[PDB]
Amino acid sequence: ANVAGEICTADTLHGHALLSYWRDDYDLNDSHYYWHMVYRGADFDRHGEVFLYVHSQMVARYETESLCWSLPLVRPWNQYDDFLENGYAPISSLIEHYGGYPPFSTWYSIRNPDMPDTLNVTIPRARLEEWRDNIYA
Amino acid sequence: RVSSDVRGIFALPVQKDHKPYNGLSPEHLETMKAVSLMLDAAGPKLEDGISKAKELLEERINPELMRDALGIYLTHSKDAQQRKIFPPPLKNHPFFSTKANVAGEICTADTLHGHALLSYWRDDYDLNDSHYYWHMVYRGADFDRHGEVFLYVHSQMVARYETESLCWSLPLVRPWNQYDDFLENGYAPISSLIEHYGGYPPFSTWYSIRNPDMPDTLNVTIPRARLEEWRDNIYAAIRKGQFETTSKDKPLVLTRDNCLNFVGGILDAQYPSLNKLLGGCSLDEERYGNLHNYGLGKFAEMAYRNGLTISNFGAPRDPCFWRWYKHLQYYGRLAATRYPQDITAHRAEVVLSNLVVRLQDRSSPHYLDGHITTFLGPPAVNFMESKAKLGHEPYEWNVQVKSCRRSPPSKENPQTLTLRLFIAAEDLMNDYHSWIEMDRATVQLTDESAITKVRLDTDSSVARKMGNYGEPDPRYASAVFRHGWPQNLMLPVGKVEGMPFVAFCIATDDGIPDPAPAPPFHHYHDPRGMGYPFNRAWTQLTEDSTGKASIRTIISNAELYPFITSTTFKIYRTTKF
Amino acid sequence: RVSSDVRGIFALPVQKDHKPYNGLSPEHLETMKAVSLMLDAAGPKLEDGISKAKELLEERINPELMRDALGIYLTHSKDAQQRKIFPPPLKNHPFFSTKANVAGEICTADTLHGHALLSYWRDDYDLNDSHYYWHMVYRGADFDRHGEVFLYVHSQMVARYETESLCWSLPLVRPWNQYDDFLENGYAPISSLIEHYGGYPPFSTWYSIRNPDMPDTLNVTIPRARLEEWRDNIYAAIRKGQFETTSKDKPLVLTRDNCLNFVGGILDAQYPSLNKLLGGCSLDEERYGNLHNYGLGKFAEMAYRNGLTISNFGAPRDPCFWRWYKHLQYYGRLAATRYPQDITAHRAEVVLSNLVVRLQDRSSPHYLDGHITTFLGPPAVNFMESKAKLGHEPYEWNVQVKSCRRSPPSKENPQTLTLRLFIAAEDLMNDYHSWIEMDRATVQLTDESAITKVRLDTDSSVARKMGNYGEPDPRYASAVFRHGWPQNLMLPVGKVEGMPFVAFCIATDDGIPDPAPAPPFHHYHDPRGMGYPFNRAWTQLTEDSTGKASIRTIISNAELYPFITSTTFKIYRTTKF
Repeated sequence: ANVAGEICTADTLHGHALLSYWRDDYDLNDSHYYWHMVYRGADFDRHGEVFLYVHSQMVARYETESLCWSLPLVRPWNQYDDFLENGYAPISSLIEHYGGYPPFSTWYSIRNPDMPDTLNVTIPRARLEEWRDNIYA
Repeated sequence: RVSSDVRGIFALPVQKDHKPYNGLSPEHLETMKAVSLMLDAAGPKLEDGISKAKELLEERINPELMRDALGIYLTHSKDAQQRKIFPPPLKNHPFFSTKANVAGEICTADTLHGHALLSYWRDDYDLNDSHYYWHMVYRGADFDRHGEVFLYVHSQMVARYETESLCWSLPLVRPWNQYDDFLENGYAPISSLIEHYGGYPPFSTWYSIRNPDMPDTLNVTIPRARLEEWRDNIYAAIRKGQFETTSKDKPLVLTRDNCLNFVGGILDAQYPSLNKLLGGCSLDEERYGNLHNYGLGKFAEMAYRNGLTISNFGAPRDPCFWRWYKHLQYYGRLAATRYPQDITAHRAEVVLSNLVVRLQDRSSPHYLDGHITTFLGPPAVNFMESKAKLGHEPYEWNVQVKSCRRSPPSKENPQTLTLRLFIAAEDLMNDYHSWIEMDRATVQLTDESAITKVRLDTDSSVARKMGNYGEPDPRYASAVFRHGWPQNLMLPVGKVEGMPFVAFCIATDDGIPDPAPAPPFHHYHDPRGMGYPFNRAWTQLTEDSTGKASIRTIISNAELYPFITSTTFKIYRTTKF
Repeated sequence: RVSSDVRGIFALPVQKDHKPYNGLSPEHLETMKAVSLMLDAAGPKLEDGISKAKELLEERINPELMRDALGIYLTHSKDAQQRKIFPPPLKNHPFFSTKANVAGEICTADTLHGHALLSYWRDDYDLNDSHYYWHMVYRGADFDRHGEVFLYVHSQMVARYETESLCWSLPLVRPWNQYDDFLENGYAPISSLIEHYGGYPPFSTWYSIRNPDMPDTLNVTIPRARLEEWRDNIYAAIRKGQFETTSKDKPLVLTRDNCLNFVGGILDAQYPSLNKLLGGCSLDEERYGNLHNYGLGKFAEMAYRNGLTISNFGAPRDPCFWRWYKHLQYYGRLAATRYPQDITAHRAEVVLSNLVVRLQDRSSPHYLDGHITTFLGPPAVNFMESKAKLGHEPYEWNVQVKSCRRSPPSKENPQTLTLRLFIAAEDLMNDYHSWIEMDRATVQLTDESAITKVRLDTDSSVARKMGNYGEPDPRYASAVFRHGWPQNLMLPVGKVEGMPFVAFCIATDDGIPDPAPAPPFHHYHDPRGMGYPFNRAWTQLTEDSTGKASIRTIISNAELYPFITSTTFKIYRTTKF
């Protein structure tokens, strides 16, 4: 019935919260949404090239947008035992359907105990790191 | 069909043929009021007023003018009151509608300066709906104390606003004491409202003489210097202790008892009411003028840009009005220290102890007395709110009362006293005017033994008896107090770590109460003056010769003032997504 | 050995047997002044005063008292002036020494609130040394315009402080207009100074009556209410246009000409000087009191903690005094709008055009007229500075002047006029009192043709003629203007992106100058009143009936006011490590 807006408060305005206008942009989100429908179809040779380029190109824009407000550059998720120190909450209208995570959330080392095996195959952090190490090598 | 006539009228849009209206112009308010009386003059029943209204409307009277007139009319109609027919929710106002997409607020590094963070509090729907009804209540013509109420309500919302400011560690408000001042932050109504009226840029000011681009049909020229003169004269009168009358040597002499009513009354140009006390004499309206309402008019004039109807709408939303409200509060400070009062003069023969402010739910395993909780949830954007919707977990206060009366109270001869509860941010505690009223409650004793009186938040004499967004409360079908303080704003927001406040409770003997004024003025009836005992300076402090005495020492002195008690508590801020 | 006697005296430490002294108490200042006169009474030569001084010192008179007395004495001794013997640099003051390690400032997230960033400006050594000498200059007893100078200097430093505030986007100052106000940020002297005196916590206030823990030997009880009454009476008098005399019906009538001198004079309790103009009558000192100096006394009293000698030291460093200075400025605003002045009344018969503010070095390949530069370098911690040392690249201004006089000027009959230069932050431009004086310069014409007058920054009539830290300037061995405005602070700091300001230049005919007052009062001699033409309201605006007129419109109207011109320029902020 009521339209819930965003909680813009001194408590919620940390990290890259100001960039919310850019990340929540409807047309970015609708574009991204269709992109995956486009991408996930099976002539076209260069899936990997496109994958890397599109993602690198949106990072360059996101980071540049960050600099405009004099905010820090993004810390890449290069170390998989890293913390997400700011935590995240979807805009209030979306909180009904899914949630965020608190400050200093991390990957689960092995698995989420409270997440049923029917949703989620156990892939421990170490297993992903090994793949990463091998692609590096 | 009476109720849908009323909604139909309040929905009427201002069109381009309508004579322009300025709901913040004293001249236009005079006209509006006569039209309101016109409605009253059409007969004893509602359908009479509404017939006159329809008639005037199709004669093309301005609908905004009509909304103000009809609002007052309904509020003070005995027929409407008994038929429980009310002016509509603020939500029905034309400005709460477009002309497809719901525009939210621009929260940006560029727009987050000054007191922008407090937008959640100033845009609060229920504060705004309460304020909106308050003016309908106030603008009706038994009720004696318009000036006292005017000053108290405005001073009390300033104390709360300023305290709310301190919670976020923002600066205190600069009062609009100097009329050549700048508004350095500028203001933009929340995007949904920008359609119907605008704000003003950074470093806007009053116009020295007038807005050149504002038609004379909206706005009588009142130069800044003219307002300053009125101010200077009210200043001078308060210090001298008299307001000059039209007749040379019969000044109205200010007294401890009448100072706030008169100072407040004159600020709001209530010369007809105040004059009825001067035994055939008239207050000099040329000397003291109409400072409050012409003052508001200057902010309207400042904001008017390149006539178009101006609605008295959304004043609490705008930071410039809080600077004016704190200026109003200044007159209260002047009068209050000029006419001190004995803090013992109306003591109840009772000993107070053990004052506590607590959560109602005491189940938490970390629970303590004196640790209570607020939360910031999502604003309701369709109800014109921004940044957050404040609320608090249910609280209660209690206090221990034991009689002290020479004859033991009995079921045959009860002791009746009144408990008055105030809180203050610990830093502001020694300023009388920083004390926030939280409750006023009658206690009746029939024994020698100590009782514990308990009061819920939702029973507070100060509170508006509605849920969020004007949802009704079953328990309070009779006395809704629509123009009271919103329950969700009763507590200052506090700090995440828990902000220290002080609770103060005084027990007074108020004698036998005279009958409360008729609706809708029955909420502001107090033998002691609104905001007692913080509404005048205390003689125990003004006459202190040691220099040691403060509000803090007195309210910590259980020995010498047993009918007063105080206790510290903390308010903790929370976010609920 | 005269010079080393003086340094020896100024170095003398207050010891525990010395009778306590309060350099901010009016009672103690009276004593200090008599002691200063005592020094003067010992003879016509310096060695006379210094002999008396030594004598009094070994009689154990308080050394801080002596420093103030000796300072005034030296400043106004004709012997000392001609012998170029001066009161010592502020750097020699005992507080500029320990009792091993040099303590810097605590710059922390906890300590960076309010206006803490402006510390570089308030702690500036040369501002502080200038202010320190100014009081020695001012406190000497021909010179007529103490009150005018008092108000102007304080209003002019407030305009600069507030403008400096805007450059960092900080709030404007809340004036100390309400005496029951809080100081919500609290203050701590830079760590090197904390040894000799302390600050005060957040939300400190005046004491209502007195500091209980402050001995009566330092501090006469002046309750807050007593100061408010004085304030109220000065307010009332300004509006009424008279100050009451001791004799019932001979009030001193305020005039356009005398208002600031009298308002300023009374604020500073200069009843002996002001009374010499009332033809056998006396101003009512009971009604108007000594508000400025007792006011300063209340901040000293507020800051005094658990007697010990109190030095009048470092007032500009403390944010509470800027709130008092802006309160002083308020009296100036009241008087100024009450007695407007004709902006054409003293026009020079001249046409001004082409006003420019520029760098002196125009070699840069991105160079433009109207783009000038400030820098923030390291503070000199040993000179009690913090956060930065402001400075600016060398600038100049120039303007085009062409005669308009009926007889063409000639070498036989020159036209002499005075050019008056002011700047203002573009946002504050329509406030008279926000205009900052930058220069005043005589021009002599001998032809019909246009000249371009050029003025360097370092020749400014407003500026202190010293390098940083009181280093002398060869070119200005005679007129050092030690108590003038520091050259390094002449420009508001500006913004990195270049902050917009407006330059204003008026040409006046000042007639034939009367002889300038004797040293050390020769810097404040102006036929028009200090800060002209921004020192009173303009009649062109107070009498405007259109509502269109502002300072901005007038100073942009080359047609109607050809003897005024204005131009925009930008100040760019820089850091030099």
